[PDB]
Amino acid sequence: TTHYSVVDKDGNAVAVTYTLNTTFGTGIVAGESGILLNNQMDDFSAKPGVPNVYGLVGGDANAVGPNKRPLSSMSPTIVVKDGKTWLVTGSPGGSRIITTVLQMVVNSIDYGLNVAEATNAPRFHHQWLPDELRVEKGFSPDTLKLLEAKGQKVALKEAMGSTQSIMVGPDGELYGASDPRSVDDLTAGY
Amino acid sequence: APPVSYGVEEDVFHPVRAKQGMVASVDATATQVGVDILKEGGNAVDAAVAVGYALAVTHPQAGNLGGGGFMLIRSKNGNTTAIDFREMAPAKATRDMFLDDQGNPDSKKSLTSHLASGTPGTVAGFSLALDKYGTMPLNKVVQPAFKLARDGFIVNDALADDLKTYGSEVLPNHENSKAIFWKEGEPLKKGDTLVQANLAKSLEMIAENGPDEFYKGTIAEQIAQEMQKNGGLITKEDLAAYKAVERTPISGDYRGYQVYSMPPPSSGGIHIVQILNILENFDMKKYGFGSADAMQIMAEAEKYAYADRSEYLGDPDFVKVPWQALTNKAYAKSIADQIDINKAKPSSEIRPGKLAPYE
Ligand SMILES: *C(=O)CC[C@H](N)C(=O)O
Repeated sequence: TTHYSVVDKDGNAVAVTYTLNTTFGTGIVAGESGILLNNQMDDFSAKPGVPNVYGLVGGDANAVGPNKRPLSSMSPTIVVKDGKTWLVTGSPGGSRIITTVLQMVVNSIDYGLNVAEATNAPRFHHQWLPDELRVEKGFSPDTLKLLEAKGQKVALKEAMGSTQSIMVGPDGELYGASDPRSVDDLTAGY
Repeated sequence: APPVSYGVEEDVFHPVRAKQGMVASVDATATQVGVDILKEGGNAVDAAVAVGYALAVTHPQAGNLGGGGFMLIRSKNGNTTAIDFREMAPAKATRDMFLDDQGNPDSKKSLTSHLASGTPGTVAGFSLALDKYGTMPLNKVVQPAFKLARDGFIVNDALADDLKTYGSEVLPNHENSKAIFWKEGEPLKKGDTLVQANLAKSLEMIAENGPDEFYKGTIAEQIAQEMQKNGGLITKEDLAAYKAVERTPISGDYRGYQVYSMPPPSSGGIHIVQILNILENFDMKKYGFGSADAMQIMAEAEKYAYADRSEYLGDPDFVKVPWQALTNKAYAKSIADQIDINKAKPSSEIRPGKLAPYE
């Protein structure tokens, strides 16, 4: 999955998240078209109670069915402040997309972090099942100790997501930030 | 909520600044393609589509023509809408298609076999958006990607690393894929030039004939044959029947800020709004980033959301999603009241919520 954001001179905004699902999808190119084919079918619940590649589970609602669109977690998002487009964001990450984007919103609104600060800040995540509070490096040992004492099952794992965001000032100035988690990414304007 | 910060000189992390237009993406080349489109007079949608086609060439890991996704569009005038171009399961797909003879899911079938694919929606979605909200013709926004495929580009660290790490597991196992991404028996390395002649032809035909080339033309034929010859399900009928769908965004209000995101078939919008509704009951600013309490509150709130996700979320054209109840502030309040800042509740004690009183 990959996400990108765009804001033009007129103030129009677009947030796009699209994917083949896993990296390179099935790895299958469709004949001589040069087009790689997605493995999005894994987003359906294959059987009630059995997790898919992201540890997500389902039942009837997300069961496989003809012509049905498998449930996604993709969240291209736009936040409005004082009636104007203010934050344009999104990110890849399968089940973690929801929490990654949530943190971008909380970091911006509650913690008053600029878009770059919010982007570079560490992330944590809990998806009910499995029952573990996943964290990236970056949190204080003192803080993790308190969380474990509260009963959280802290698990240090690999970096999560790749936010590509744009914050819009009320005066029209654009502020952007590419995730440090993705080498070779870029946010640029004119 | 406290005052916002767009960034100052004293900060550790500094945002990129621009006065006119801006593009943020996972790939430098694609980002520059988008910026160039804006400079040429295209609007946000024009640039977004151009970036989407460019990534389909420079970021084969996820950028694509053979997958699907979502687009959120907000006009300068406030009009906010969502474009659903999520893949549709083939007409021949069945509930237990991924179960083995013993009735247990086979992840190989749903991840690496020809049965793992849904009918691609990206081309349809981009055209729906470009035609209605863009200003440039498709051939114009496809041209940058076309040239990158035809003339090639230099493989960077990101692509080289992904080809080696993730590509090695699937790409060399298919002749046509290996012929494009592998070289001299190994994945393309940093510094190598990646030319994609077939993809260039596909792009050229789409630019010339429109999205119909993908869903009814030569490309559709190529996909159908790939499936028919290798136990796949996508047929010409599936491709001809695919449609991107414009849907109403899911949204909420968090401390006076309005948040807009994707509605079903995505669960993103609903759960982000639901969780924010829960958090709104706490003074998050007071706890602060990286505090055990803030993390405790959010981790707990997240549990209830994902539990609900497992039961109530699905394609809205097939199942009725109780989105009103899930994004109801009273429901969120009932959840917030269950959160003990000093003691986490095991997931085993958390089940999908009872939405009746909120419907
Ligand atoms: C990449 O983050 C895609 C995750 C999954 N296929 C979905 O949520 O759509």
